[PDB]
Amino acid sequence: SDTPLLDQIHGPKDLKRLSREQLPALTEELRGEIVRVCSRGGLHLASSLGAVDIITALHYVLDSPRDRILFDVGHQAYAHKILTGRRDQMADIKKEGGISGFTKVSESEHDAITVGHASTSLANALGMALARDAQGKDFHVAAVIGDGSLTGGMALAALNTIGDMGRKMLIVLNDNEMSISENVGAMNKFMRGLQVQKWFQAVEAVSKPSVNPFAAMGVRYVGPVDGHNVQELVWLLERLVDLDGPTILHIVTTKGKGLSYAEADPIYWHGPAKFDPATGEYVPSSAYSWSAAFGEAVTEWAKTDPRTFVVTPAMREGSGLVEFSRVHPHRYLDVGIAEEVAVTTAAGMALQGMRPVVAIYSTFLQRAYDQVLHDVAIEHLNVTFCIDRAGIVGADGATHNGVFDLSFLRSIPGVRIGLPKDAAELRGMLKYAQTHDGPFAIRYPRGNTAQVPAGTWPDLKWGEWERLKGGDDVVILAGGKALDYALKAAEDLPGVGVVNARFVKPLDEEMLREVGGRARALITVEDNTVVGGFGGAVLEALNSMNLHPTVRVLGIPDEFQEHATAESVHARAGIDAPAIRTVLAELGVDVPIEV
Amino acid sequence: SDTPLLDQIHGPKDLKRLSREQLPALTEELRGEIVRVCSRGGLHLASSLGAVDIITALHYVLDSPRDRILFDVGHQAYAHKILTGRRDQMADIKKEGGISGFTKVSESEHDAITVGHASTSLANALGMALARDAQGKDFHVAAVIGDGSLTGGMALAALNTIGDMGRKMLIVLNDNEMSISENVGAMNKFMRGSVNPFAAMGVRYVGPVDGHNVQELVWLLERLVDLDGPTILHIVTTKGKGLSYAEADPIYWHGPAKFDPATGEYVPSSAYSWSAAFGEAVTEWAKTDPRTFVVTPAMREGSGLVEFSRVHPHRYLDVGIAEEVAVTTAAGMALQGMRPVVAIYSTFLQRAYDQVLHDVAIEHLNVTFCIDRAGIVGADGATHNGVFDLSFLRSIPGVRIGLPKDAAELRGMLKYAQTHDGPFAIRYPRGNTAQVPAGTWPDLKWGEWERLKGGDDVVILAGGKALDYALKAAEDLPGVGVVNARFVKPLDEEMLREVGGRARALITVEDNTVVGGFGGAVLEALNSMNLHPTVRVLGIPDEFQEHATAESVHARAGIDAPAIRTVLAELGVDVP
Ligand SMILES: COP(=O)(O)[C@](C)(O)c1sc(CCOP(=O)(O)OP(=O)(O)O)c(C)[n+]1Cc1cnc(C)nc1N
Ligand SMILES: COP(=O)(O)[C@](C)(O)c1sc(CCOP(=O)(O)OP(=O)(O)O)c(C)[n+]1Cc1cnc(C)nc1N
Ligand SMILES: [Mg+2]
Ligand SMILES: [Mg+2]
Ligand code: NA
Ligand code: NA
Repeated sequence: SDTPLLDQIHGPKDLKRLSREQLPALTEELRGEIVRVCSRGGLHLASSLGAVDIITALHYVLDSPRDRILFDVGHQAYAHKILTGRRDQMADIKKEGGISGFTKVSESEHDAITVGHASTSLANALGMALARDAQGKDFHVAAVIGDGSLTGGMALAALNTIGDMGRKMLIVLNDNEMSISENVGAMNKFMRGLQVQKWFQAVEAVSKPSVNPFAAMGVRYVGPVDGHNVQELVWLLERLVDLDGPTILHIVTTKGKGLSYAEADPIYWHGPAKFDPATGEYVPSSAYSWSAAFGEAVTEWAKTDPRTFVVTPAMREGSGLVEFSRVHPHRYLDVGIAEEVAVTTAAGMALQGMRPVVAIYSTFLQRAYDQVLHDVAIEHLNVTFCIDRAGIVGADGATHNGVFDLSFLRSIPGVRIGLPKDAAELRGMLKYAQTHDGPFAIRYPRGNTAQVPAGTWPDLKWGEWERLKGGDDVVILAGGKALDYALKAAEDLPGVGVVNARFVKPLDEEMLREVGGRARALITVEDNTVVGGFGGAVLEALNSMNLHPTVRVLGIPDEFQEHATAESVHARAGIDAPAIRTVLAELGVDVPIEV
Repeated sequence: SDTPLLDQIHGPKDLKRLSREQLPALTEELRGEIVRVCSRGGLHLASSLGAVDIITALHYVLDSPRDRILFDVGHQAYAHKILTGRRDQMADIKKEGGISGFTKVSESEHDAITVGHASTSLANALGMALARDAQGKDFHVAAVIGDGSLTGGMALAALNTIGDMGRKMLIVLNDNEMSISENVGAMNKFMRGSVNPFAAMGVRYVGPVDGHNVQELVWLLERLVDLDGPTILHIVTTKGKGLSYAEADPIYWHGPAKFDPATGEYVPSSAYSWSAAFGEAVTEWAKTDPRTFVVTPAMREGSGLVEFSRVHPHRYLDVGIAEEVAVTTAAGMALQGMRPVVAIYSTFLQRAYDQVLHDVAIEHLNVTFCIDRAGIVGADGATHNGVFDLSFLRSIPGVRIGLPKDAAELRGMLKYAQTHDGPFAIRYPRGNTAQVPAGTWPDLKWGEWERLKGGDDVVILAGGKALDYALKAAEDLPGVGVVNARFVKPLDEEMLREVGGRARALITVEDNTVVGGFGGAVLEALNSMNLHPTVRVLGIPDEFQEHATAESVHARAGIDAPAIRTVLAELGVDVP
């Protein structure tokens, strides 16, 4: 066996039987284990490699699950799961029926919070410490937060409250100067100039038998220290966790520590495809994503429109903006993991005559709901939202599935919503949004679409649908990914109409009135919750027109969807092509049988 | 005339004709003018009094509207409106058809941002500075933010980006140690006591300086506004400065009722608000439930928690103006076995949408939301009307939603929520309700409605404020049924099926947008049951509602009792 130490560790109690001098050897086994787990592709390799040493030290010193160790985001906690009885389950992590890619309360007593969205650890830790003190209990509360997650407003504000309440708790700042891209913000720049302190060999331990970046927060500050010296981290944690009041332990780590390729390019290796651990060679993504189609379109658009300015909250790579940031460096802004700041900054740009585009994932746009409503929509400002990862994202699970934007955006006055069927329609909607008054939202899924030639800029009338298949008996209304399912379902069914409902706000009132009055039954399909989304919009509009056709609303049920493939989620939610054919048969359509 | 200087000032151009030695006298005229404007009651007196001197200095030094002066919240900007051509309109501020109580872009070229929610000034200012630099322009950007607004996460994160970008802009920190209550947070504690509190932000820091020395502020502003990079000018002000009563009690005089400026005597609001009913109920409940813990984001007074904070000091938390922190902190409490209650206005709960969804609902945690100012709030206008919570909460899995018809039903819903698994939301309007005896704790079945008036021809479904309209509308109409639809999630599926199948027409009424709210929920449920009755969905239209009385908004939205009777007549009901 390659891992003699790890073979005997089934939980933190087994870990504590090791001597402090054996801990370096254990971190090497953990790093080799994480590399093998991630070699199949699609996992958070570089972040978990960087956090191996602090996670080992935390479980050696603290007594989970009696003590609570909280991970911000949770993508860096693979070593945590390996050390808490889930080593064998790492083979199926993020697979349907397997363990989650992040810490999850229902999965283990050792997982203190369910995370995926960033910056929630500090407020959660405060709540647990206040609950502990209210109950007269005496356990440790520790939170691990990265330098990227620290840029979030809810982390900065929670720290302000944490310093005010002054309760016992430990915050480990896992500082690797990386978010997904290089980290941004003034705090990241300030901490670059902080010198590393040596405590255990013991210069700093002798000095206290030099500035606090959080001095105004009233929090004890220790560091920066070497985040990969596991014995020194143990030594420090033993001497900090029992002190009065809150403490920030600032550690410095190398993202991807232990794998040379990952250390050299921590951006790609944040989430690598299938790779060879011995060579670092990986399977390239030869596909053409919606993200790439958007990036090509907006990079092209900004060449002739000097008012276009793109803002992302820390997702330059995911939203497809790498080339844009290089071609238009003076029209690009990364606000860090602060969706709230991205939207309101764009509002200010629009007030001064710019045409800002907020690139943002559907699940992360949830963080900026009030900024869209209050800061953009009240004055009907020229902010365009290009919303990636719309609908089910799959393996990332319930914390990341963007199945709510058709509901929460639709109830905001003046926010137009479009679903492009292909890259040409995406360009048509982007062109319309950048040349018309008020806010526009354009949402598209994780996945691929065909490339279109440069200079593809069709004119479309916002709010008009397009019929794609003839038929007046039963008509399917769907856009985007749901439309692909609908066209596939009706592929061999003449008389089943299919309408590209490419606009959710406004609806095509004229076409819906005609189709709703002439059809005996309608089917709406959406990659979104059935609650208050596109189907609800159709029912509201039909009711206003006093039309009462039979309507089958297909979408994601009112339940969070666990990690699985999007195809599996959609099959069980009942919106894929076989499920639509089943509904068509229920409505009396002559659907061929399989026997 | 008592205001010889102000009589000649119709804009910042006129203001600059004064000498620097005349500016102290001008601030006195401004303070007296603001006192008279607010003497009719219902306005933001103490905040605008405290900001008189910095606003005068800013308009004396800067060149609005070419330069952009941004106010956070905007409630402190009465002197700004008086100095920018709206002095005469101050008589009708917050009245229907008058000017807004906050700065509003459509109202004046001098109003750089439309505000009401706090902490948006810094991100807005950054966007304007980046837009200016991208266009090659050279005007000043200045933001005025209070110490309370600085506790918001979106202000702290925006400051982190502001320091990163390093663009020309001035941030005036208007520090009076007050929010509505006394301010909270570590920054407030730190600033009470030669160090730059924002050193890690990479921002130039000047102060603290006297926020009421108008000539010194002018002198300082002249030597700061043209410097490279962002600057924080930290000023210290007294909330209510200029009125002895307001300085002595800046909490009440933040928004005083009708008062006599010469005596300080004011009309005591002896009404029993929904806020007071909640405060009484939760203070009572926490005496026998040690797991109850109440969290507010800076609204101890408004949510009715003054007595609670005094009786249960060890079960009370004020997180400042950080709704996001309030909800996720409550989630952590629930994870450790507590029964937290988040007291929050509907409009401010919008700030915590992701925290409700991601941090509370995914693990179905024991957080109870007591949602005040639900529906139209009226005079505060579009930035404050809480008409979206029935829509955005409803699409979150596992979040139950109740609308209590009175204080007894509120206690029944609070009791249920604090003793059952998962998150619960209870929403009630600004306004009054009857007091109930101590020990009123009825048992109710969450999700079941209650019919209040017989009738099968047309049946009205409504809860809360909308139910009051519905009962009044059907007052003399036999055969018009009225159902207390006191639960929006879940709906009473059994009663909706029976009523939807037997009635010729239904009316839904809600103090909420018609888009995706209660009416939408009824239509979705009816469609799932393949029932197709005639339905009239009544609610707030898909348009922001300007400041007016709630009754006026409801009359024009079509949900008050006369409007419902008109719909009943359209449905064939014999209305006299
Ligand atoms: C699987 O998706 P993903 O992109 O890898 C993921 C896990 O979703 C993350 S991880 C991440 C970077 C976090 O940076 P840190 O410095 O905290 O962590 P690290 O350097 O990796 O140890 C961001 C921006 N997001 C995206 C993100 C953005 N905004 C919010 C509110 N939460 C997020 N979590
Ligand atoms: C008319 O309603 P209101 O209560 O007086 C009002 C204007 O709505 C305000 S004003 C306010 C206090 C602001 O404190 P500051 O220190 O910034 O200002 P100041 O001391 O008054 O000069 C709060 C918490 N809220 C409430 C509030 C809470 N949360 C958010 C996000 N925005 C708010 N604006
Ligand atoms: Mg990092
Ligand atoms: Mg203040
Ligand atoms: Na626009
Ligand atoms: Na509960």
